[PDB]
Amino acid sequence: KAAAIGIDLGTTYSCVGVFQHGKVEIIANDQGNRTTPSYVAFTDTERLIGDAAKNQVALNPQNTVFDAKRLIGRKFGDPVVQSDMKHWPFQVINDGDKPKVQVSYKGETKAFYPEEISSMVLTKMKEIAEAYLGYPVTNAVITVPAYFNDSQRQATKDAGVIAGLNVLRIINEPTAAAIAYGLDRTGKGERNVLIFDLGGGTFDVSILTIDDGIFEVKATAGDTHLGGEDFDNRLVNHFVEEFKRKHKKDISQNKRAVRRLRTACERAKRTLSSSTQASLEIDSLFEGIDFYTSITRARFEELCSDLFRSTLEPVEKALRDAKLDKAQIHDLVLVGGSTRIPKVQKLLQDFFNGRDLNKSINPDEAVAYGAAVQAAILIKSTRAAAS
Ligand SMILES: OC[C@H]1C[C@@H](Nc2ncnc3cccc(OCc4ccccc4)c23)[C@H](O)[C@@H]1O
Ligand SMILES: [Cl-]
Repeated sequence: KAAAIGIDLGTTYSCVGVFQHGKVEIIANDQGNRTTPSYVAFTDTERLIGDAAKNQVALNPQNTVFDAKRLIGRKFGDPVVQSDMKHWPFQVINDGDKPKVQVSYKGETKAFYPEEISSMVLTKMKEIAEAYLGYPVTNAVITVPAYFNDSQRQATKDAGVIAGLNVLRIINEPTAAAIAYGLDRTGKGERNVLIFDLGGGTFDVSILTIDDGIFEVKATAGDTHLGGEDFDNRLVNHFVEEFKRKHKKDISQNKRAVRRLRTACERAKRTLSSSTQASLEIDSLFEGIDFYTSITRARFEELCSDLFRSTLEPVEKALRDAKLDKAQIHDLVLVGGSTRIPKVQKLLQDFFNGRDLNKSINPDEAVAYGAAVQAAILIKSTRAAAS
């Protein structure tokens, strides 16, 4: 039979779902993870995609590519492109005003278009889904941010085609989230939805009006450089400082020690979303000194207090652009793992005067969930048109 997948092709991570037997299934990668890093590493012997690629990033920063979504469908002259480049460890070259990522692969200089890199992350998703199902899967719905332009949408589709997928539809990330919560099935009238998407490196606020199951993007706001990784950095600086206080040694200049500490802060942070305390357990952090310490939710919330506050401004702007009051938003949808942070949920909840938030579906997987729902609907429709 004709099966179809839903793929959330995220900036930092990608997720893949399939609607089957009246239920959505989010497919774990061979490593068992329900999301896969949007990383592509070129080494001296092989092309690594997903976790394997991310794991060796410290070791091979120059030829490990991430953030291709920042560059997809963009011109090389784009201001965003020019700014973003200064912060990447891999080379970006200009070809016909089209950005290309130049790396070292099997001892040779090779350049790739952003859609080529994305096509590789989509192949990993196409494969992950085929490993689960037991047969090849090509029909797919791929999601993109609502603000994405036509050039950006075509490049994402181009990546899907290169990856060997028949792209059923390119649908907006916030639309997919609403679909996941079946907000396009509440019947007649207008339904105002606000999507609060906080990722690892981007923040997106989207307001949609769903009238008779039809979706309209009323406003889009956010920070392209704000997310989970900033909270991580706040923890890193707190702990670099703590180390100095405890041992009178500055570990900041040691690339390995700060990377190992960053890794530990990202894990401690996650633990904090579900518990009051989190303990770091780093063996021989710097100069053979183990770093076994603890942090509290309260202290973490303090180290990030201003950052959490900033999320609300984008929300206020979206309300103005959409010409709506706080009371006019029917549903609040959380997307992105960072929305698991209780302070963030509390801040959003307080802003909307105690309104319950849609958070039952995993925030990390809501988009892939909605995309898998749409893929099934479209595949059925395309097939039903045939016979
Ligand atoms: O690129 C994805 C974002 C989301 C962050 N995840 C989380 N942040 C805060 N609390 C969490 C609590 C439980 C689970 C989380 O995320 C798990 C995860 C890890 C990696 C990718 C997707 C989801 C959390 C993650 O650390 C990263 O900053
Ligand atoms: Cl699975």
